[PDB]
Parts: sequence; structure tokens; C-alpha cells
Amino acid sequence: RQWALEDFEIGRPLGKGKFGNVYLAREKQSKFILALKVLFKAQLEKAGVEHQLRREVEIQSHLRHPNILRLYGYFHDATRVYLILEYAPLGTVYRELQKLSKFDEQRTATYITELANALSYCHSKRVIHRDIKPENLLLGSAGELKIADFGWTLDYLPPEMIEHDEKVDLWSLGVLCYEFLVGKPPFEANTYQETYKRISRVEFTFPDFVTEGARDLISRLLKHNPSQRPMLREVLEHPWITANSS
Ligand SMILES: Cc1cc(NC(=O)c2cccc(C(F)(F)F)c2)ccc1Oc1ncccc1-c1ccncn1
Repeated sequence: RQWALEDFEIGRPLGKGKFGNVYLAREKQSKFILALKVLFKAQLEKAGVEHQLRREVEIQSHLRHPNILRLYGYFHDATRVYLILEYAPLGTVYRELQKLSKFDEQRTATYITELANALSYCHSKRVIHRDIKPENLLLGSAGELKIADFGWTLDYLPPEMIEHDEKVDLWSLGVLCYEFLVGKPPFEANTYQETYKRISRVEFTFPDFVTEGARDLISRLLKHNPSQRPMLREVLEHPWITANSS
């Protein structure tokens, strides 16, 4: 597949991202709407992530789940690098959260399900993320979660990763479920030093409205020791999840 800028019509900007802007785009050849991201070699090289881009781009190129933002392909030219992505209309979970303040059990439980489902999928292919934050979570037309973290902020980093295998993403689901119901990440502090401290000591408390079913599931996810964290299956089978998911 030989792709090229000339193969798309560029529409409105879709905001800025680390290392380049994303644009709404339509394939002249297909009329198909999607998202185009432009990255600059110079900025990628400068700061050492040019190896990650290929590494993840390659891996991300083989994932196929309704809850994983798809990458139909990539290409470059002399100075820039282009990623062709699926277009998620409803924005980022991070935006919806600060708009709504927080999510109720139904919304949370349904997102966690979708998240656990994509992660289950990724596991069978030995694919882990190592950093799942709300701003990298996009929403489709039916409001379904779409992970756009070409996996392969200390707020969403597990202890073993700041002091690992696929146990990391369980800790990820733990942080997210909390942030969704409560409106903020569990180890969030005023200093970056105390956040590091809170994460390592795994100390968080729940606001009175968070239910027991939710506390159980989160308390089992946020374990300092990774082997003690449940498995995706257990999560998707959790009583709280099952009773509140769409
Ligand atoms: C979320 C996202 C992540 C990447 N991520 C990378 O390109 C990337 C991944 C891994 C590593 C790196 C490295 F290393 F260069 F830093 C970069 C690229 C495009 C992305 O989508 C958007 N971003 C900003 C605004 C809007 C969207 C969007 C897309 C589709 N529909 C609706 N909105």
C-alpha cells in the first residue's frame, strides 16, 4: 500500500497532540472519513522517540477491536510522518469527565468492560500498554470507548513502573474506574513528590458515595504487588461490573 498526502482531503483541525496536529480527513479514493496526524521527524528525533513510533505503529497496525482506535496505516515524506487513524466523533473521555464532573456506575462499569475487553484481546497477542490515561481514550458514535494508546504522567503509573508485564494494565483499570466515579485520579497530590509517595504506598481513600462493589473491585486492582491483582476475566466477571454494565 503506497499512501500519500495527495490521497486525502484535509478538513478542520482536531486539536493538538504530543508531537503534531490531528486533522479530520477524507480519502479521495474512498470518500471515507478518518483522522490524520502529522508528526515531524525533527521533533521526534530530537527527543528520542523515533524508535517508539515505529515500534508502536507496527504493533498498533495489527490490533483489531471495536474498542481500540484503529490505525489503517502510516507513511512519511522527507520531514513529516503521517498516521491514518479511525475518526472518533465524540471526543476524549477526559473531556467528557470534566464536563460531567464524574461518571455514574453504569457508565463506569460499561467503560471498564470495554477497556477490559480490548486489554483481554491485546493479551492474547502479548500486547500490553504501560500507561492508559483518559486523554488518550476516545469516544465513537455510539459512545463506545476506543483506546488510542499505541502502547507497547505519574498519575496513571503503577508502582513497579516508577520505583513488569501485563499486570500493569490491571492497575490501569483500577485508576480509571476510580477517576470515573470520583472525578479524579486516586493518588493525585499537590506535589509531584507526594503523588510518587502515595502511589508507592498505594494510599487512597474513597468519598462516601462510592459503593462497596466499586471499592472491592478498585481495592483489588490497586495492589502494590502485581501478581495479586486479578485477571481481566475476573474483572469482566466482577459482581459490580456485571450488575452495572450496559
Ligand atoms: C489520541 C491520539 C494519540 C496519537 N498518538 C500518537 O501519534 C503517538 C502514539 C505513540 C507514541 C507517539 C510518540 F512517540 F511519537 F510520542 C505518538 C495520535 C493521534 C491521536 O488522536 C488524537 N490526538 C489529538 C487530538 C485528537 C485525536 C483524534 C483522532 C481520531 N478521531 C478523533 N480525535
